[PDB]
Amino acid sequence: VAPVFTVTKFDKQGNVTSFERKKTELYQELGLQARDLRFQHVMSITVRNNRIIMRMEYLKAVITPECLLILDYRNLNLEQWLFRELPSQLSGEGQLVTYPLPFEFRAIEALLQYWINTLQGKLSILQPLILETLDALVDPKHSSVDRSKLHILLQNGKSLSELETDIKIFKESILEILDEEELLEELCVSKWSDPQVFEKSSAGIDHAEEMELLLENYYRLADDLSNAARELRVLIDDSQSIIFINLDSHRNVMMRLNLQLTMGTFSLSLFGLMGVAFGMNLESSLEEDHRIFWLITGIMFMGSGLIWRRLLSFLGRQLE
Amino acid sequence: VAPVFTVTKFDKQGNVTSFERKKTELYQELGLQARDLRFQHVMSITVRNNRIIMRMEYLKAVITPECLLILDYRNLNLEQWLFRELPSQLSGEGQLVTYPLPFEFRAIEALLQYWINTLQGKLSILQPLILETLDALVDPKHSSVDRSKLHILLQNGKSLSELETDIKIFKESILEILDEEELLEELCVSKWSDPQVFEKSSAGIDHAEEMELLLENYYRLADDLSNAARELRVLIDDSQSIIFINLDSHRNVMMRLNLQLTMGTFSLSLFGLMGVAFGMNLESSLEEDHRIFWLITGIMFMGSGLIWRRLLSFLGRQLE
Amino acid sequence: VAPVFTVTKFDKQGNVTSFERKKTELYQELGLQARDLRFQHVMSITVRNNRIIMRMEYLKAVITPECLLILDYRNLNLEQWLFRELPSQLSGEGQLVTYPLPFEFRAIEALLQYWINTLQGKLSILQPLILETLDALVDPKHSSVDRSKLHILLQNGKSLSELETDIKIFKESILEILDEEELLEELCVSKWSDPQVFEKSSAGIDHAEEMELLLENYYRLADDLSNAARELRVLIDDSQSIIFINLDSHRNVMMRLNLQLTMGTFSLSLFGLMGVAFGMNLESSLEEDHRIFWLITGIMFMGSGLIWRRLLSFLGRQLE
Amino acid sequence: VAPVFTVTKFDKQGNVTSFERKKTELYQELGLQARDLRFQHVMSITVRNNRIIMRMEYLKAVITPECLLILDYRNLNLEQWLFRELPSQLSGEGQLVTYPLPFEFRAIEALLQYWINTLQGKLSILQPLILETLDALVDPKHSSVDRSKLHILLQNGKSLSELETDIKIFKESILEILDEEELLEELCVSKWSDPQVFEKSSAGIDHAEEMELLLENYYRLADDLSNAARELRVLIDDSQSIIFINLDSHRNVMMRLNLQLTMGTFSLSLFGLMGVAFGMNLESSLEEDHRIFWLITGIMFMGSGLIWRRLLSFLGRQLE
Amino acid sequence: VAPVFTVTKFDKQGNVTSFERKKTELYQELGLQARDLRFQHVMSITVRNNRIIMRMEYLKAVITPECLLILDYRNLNLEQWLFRELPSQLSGEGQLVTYPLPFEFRAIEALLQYWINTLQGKLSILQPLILETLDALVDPKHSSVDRSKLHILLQNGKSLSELETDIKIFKESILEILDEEELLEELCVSKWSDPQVFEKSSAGIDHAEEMELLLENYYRLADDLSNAARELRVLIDDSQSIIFINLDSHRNVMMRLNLQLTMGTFSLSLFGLMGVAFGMNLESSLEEDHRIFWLITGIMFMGSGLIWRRLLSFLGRQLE
Ligand SMILES: [Cl-]
Ligand SMILES: [Mg+2]
Ligand SMILES: [Mg+2]
Repeated sequence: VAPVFTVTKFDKQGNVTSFERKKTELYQELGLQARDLRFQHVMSITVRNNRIIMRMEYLKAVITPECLLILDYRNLNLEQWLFRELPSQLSGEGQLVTYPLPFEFRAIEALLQYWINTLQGKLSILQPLILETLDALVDPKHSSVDRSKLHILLQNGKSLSELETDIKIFKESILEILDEEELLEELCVSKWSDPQVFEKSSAGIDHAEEMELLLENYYRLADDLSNAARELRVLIDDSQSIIFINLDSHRNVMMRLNLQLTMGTFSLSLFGLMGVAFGMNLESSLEEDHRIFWLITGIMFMGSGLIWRRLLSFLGRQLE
Repeated sequence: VAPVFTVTKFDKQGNVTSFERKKTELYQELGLQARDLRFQHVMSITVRNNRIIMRMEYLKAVITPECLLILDYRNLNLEQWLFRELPSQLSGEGQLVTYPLPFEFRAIEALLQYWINTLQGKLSILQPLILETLDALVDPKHSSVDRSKLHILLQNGKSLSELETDIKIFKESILEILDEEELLEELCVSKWSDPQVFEKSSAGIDHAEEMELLLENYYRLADDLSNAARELRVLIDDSQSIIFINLDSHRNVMMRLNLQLTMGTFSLSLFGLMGVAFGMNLESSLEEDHRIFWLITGIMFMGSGLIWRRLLSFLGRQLE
Repeated sequence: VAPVFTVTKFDKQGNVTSFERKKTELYQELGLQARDLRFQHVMSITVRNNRIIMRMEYLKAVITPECLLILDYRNLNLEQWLFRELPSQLSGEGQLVTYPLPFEFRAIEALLQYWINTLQGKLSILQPLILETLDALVDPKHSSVDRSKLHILLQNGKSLSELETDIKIFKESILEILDEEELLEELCVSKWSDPQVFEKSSAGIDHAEEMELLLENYYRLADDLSNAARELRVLIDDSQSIIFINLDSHRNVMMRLNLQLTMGTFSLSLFGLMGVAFGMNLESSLEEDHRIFWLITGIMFMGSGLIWRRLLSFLGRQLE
Repeated sequence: VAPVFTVTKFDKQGNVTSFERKKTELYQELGLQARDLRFQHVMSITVRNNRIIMRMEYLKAVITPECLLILDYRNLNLEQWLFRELPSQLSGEGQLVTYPLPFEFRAIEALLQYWINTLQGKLSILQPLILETLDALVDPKHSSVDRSKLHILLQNGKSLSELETDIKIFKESILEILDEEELLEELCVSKWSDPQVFEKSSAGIDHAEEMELLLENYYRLADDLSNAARELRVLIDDSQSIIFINLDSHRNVMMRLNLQLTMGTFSLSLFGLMGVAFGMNLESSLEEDHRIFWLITGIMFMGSGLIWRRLLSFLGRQLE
Repeated sequence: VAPVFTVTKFDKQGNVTSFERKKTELYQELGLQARDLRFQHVMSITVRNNRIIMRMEYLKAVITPECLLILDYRNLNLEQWLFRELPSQLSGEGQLVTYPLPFEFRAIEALLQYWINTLQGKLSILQPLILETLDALVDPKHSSVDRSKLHILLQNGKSLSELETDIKIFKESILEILDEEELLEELCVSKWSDPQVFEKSSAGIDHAEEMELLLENYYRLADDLSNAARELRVLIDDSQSIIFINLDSHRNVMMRLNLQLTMGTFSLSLFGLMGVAFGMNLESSLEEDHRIFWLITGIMFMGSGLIWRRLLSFLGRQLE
């Protein structure tokens, strides 16, 4: 009934072993206290008892000089990534460029590379969708926008905000580690595991410098991702403003047409009032006259036209 | 008539005693001046005369190596929290992970844990309400939004702004304490109470390091809370923009329909003017003709239809 | 004709004396150059020739170990504050908590307390007015807002922006003083007036520490005021957005009702066109028939109703 | 054909001499390289080869212990300022407060004073215009705003943004100089011209301290100007929001009136349909009856009134 | 099949040679590892193994004391710039002002000058287009804006945002290099190539100081560019707000005219209802009277006019 961790252990030779271990047993094996493996923070990287404990959203990892541990890897679609890349990356000719460096360098490089790839994939999924939605929405020949595309844009904007928050947290953690040389020195766990051995093992190679360079590379990649996401958000805001202006302009055009038609209808009704008054079933002295009917019809139509033209001219003067 | 403090004292063994003490008596017992216990700031943490005086909104606490004091705990619903958790947390197997550390560590951990739990509970109450209100409001099939839900959203946004201010103050205080090592050293009140004893009592354990780790943990939790609240505010702003665009699009659609109907009415009235003119009670030469009535009716209807179609085509050309 | 200062001098014993002194005479008495008393900055605090020269908007003060000087105190409603509080605060049992400390501590504490009280009073005047104006404006049952209340809100927002600027300047000055220990040491003017005497006069009491604590207290109070003002501005912006959404929703509802009525009027006019055509004074073959009139009337009314219903259904389909 | 500088030289005694000098000759005389006098930056202050080279927009100056040089002073309306103030300020009883200090102090004080006066004059020109334009625009009794005043406000806002950029650059340059003591020491060009002489010439007076105080004074003045400009921009934004709300409220009121009139017209047309149907030239059985005409007229008018009242009540219910 | 670099090598004497080299061969020749030439960052400047590796968007360069290398220069329109300026700039009398300095100074100066010229050209292309588009759009005499110009403005705003991001990255990289003296010292690659030779070769000239001055110059140029771009964005936002206000004012004016015409039409229809009622084909007692027809017509017209005037007065009262 005790809580357990689903642990995937990658050895220094790339061998992978998956099992389940009691939390107390894991603490005893790793020489860590219970508070060290709480993983309470959304993303964090810490060095406790010469062990690199890190969490990035759903990825919880513990790096020791002997091996790497992935915790709570189930129901996250991580099996493909783990069993297809990590044996190759840690113990092969993969994209990792820190192979001659100790195991922790390869481990942290692989973890940061996977996380940066996940963020870049999220951005590369979001960008075309947002771009095409904005292009459809800011189309100047549409009187009104599509509301389903508006909802899609809202969902994509929420996803982009979440991605920006994730990238900002990544950058903040990496920069906080890079700022202090003490954290960089602590990150070299293999160096501090046997300081006497590494006093002569390091033949002029600085582990702290290599860690600083790797973290700087990943921080620069995260900064590029953040810049791209910020540009996307700015473009979204500009497109929203353009949509507002387009809708207002269409409303103004429709209102102008409606006002002109209202002027025409008002003139027609104004002279139809005279027509109806002459059409009442009341006795008058103009029934005997013959040209009176045609004269009234002609003056009604001509006056309606003239009043409509005068009202249009007045509208043009008012709108300058 | 002198002002008094309602003091709840938790001993190192977890015993709880509630009473009322004169302010001067409290100053004499704690070895503190009057200005130290003013609690004038909304949130503050200070170390005065080897005592940790802190306030977080309605929670005022004084931590000494011997015991903990809660001041002005009445009419705040704090009795349940106090008498149900603190005896267990300070002197039991609770969630506190600093039990082997001196009493002040457990005290500050419990206080910070309670405050972070209160903030997290406020956020977890606000988030579903705001989410459901926005989902109802940004529904694309609604011609107009619900104004009662708008008022609810406004109240929830005010509450969220207050929560963000509280989280920001928490983060600022914790970060200000963490920045200077002097404050961290001062926080270890038991260490400085008897420096001669603790010169040998601390068998290789660094109290300052433990305090730094605890404060870093709580600062990271507060940072996560602040990130979540900022994401909620950004989502609120995006939903407001989407609501604006939806309302404008609905207005444009309704205006287009009204303009088309106005065109139809204008054409109908234009030919009804001819109908009325022919319907006047004035003598003419066309009463004798038989087909004239049907011809006039037919040309009126056909011309009304043709003018309506031409006006619709003109509107389509104007709106592109 | 030479410029003069209206000087109110408060002695160390609380005695108050008001007079007018030539600027050159004041410079000679205070041992300060002309540039020191320019008071060109809206708010500043400086230590020149062992004298604390400060200005906060309309309050210009010079603090020396012997006494305090208030300059240009006329036509500012400051007489009540001066002659009712300062004799009591500097030489009595007032709210000042630095009485055993040298005179400059009491002086600067009284000045900062008065300024923070003025800012807090401005905020406590602005807050209820803004709150009630927003509550009236964001009322969901109002079709349109009250424009006089809008102007009142604009004036209150301008006042709140000015208050925020004042609080920000206060915080910036206090934080700039607190950042450098040299400024804090300079602030202890009585300590540096006779360093030989104060080498033994200070029996274990640190004047710099007391000054730092006092400035920290006032900075925290100013930070609380700034947080409250920022919350007020954020609430104002949110209320403005809610007002915009409410007005747009009311416009949409009115437009929908107008469109439905336009559909009804259009159908009525469409069948009134047939009515008028049958009502023309032209010969036809349907006058002999008896049921034709009732048939035409019935079909006109029924078709008007049916076309209105069909148009309403079309509008419902269009608006989804 | 070689490029030349129009140089105005002010001697230590205030004598002014205007001439034109070849760029190479100026470099040889001042002991400076070509890159030093490029003046490529909008505003900069630098110390090269014991010479203070500064540019502030159109004002290019080179300060040496012997004299001051103004370059490219033509076609800028600077002749009045130069020949009316600088001889008086550098060698008289002007507003300069650094007369006993070496010549470079007076020179830099005069230059910074002129630039701060120019910025303050720009702000004092912009502020009344913007204030009166906003007051005219936010008038609650105007149905629509004046568009010419809108264009004036746009131009003034662009000018205010340019002024804010200039003030920000001024503040940034002054603060960057003040941050590093090395730059402040370099600014004392007369001190470093003959260090052996000034080792004993400076009888207890610190040139670096005086330079720091002068730069702090001008930085505080620039900060006050920036605060005023930021307040003006915030007021402009608030006035724009108030204008938006006023226009929306006026639109809503007009729409409500139009909707009520549309209800009235719809009821009138609904009963005029019955009137027209009874007015058709078709045989019926109601011509014989005498009271039928008055009954129809009365029911038409009464029903029109009742339907209008019912529609108004329905609108009131809908708008709550 | 191995990846290759298209390398353009500029010798210290200005000779240019273009070829293609295997990546491994380039690493061997430059003494650099594979990770050094990844060019994964949008812009970066680094010093690896005494070589300055930099990338600025599409421009990838490697600076060694012997020569300069441009990588991946094809299909970028860079041939003109390379073969027309760089031989002249590096080995001639060009705009470079660091000719007596070692080769790396000239190389980095030329690269930074080209990049700053590219950014300035982009800004100088964007600014007139944006200015003219805004001037056309904010024209107060236009009832509605041009939507094609709106799309052009949106595209130009996206381009301006990209330019701002590029300038910000440039400034960040230059400032990060300038902040640390270690990076500035590393940048002097020729100095560290043969430290023994340059211990006496540098006859009182500080390479680090020259590098700092050059980087400061380019940072100031980039800051000016960023200020101009920010001013352009602020002007764009202000113009958008002015366009919104203009469209709202035009809508309000059109709505007022439509409401007045609706009042007129409503009065005309109200009295036409009486006209139609009197015009019904129903028997009455007023056919015998002679003046009744003219009386009805006169009262209808007069009442229509009076009701229209009263409605206009009511509208004026409502709108204040
Ligand atoms: Cl509208
Ligand atoms: Mg609108
Ligand atoms: Mg008739």
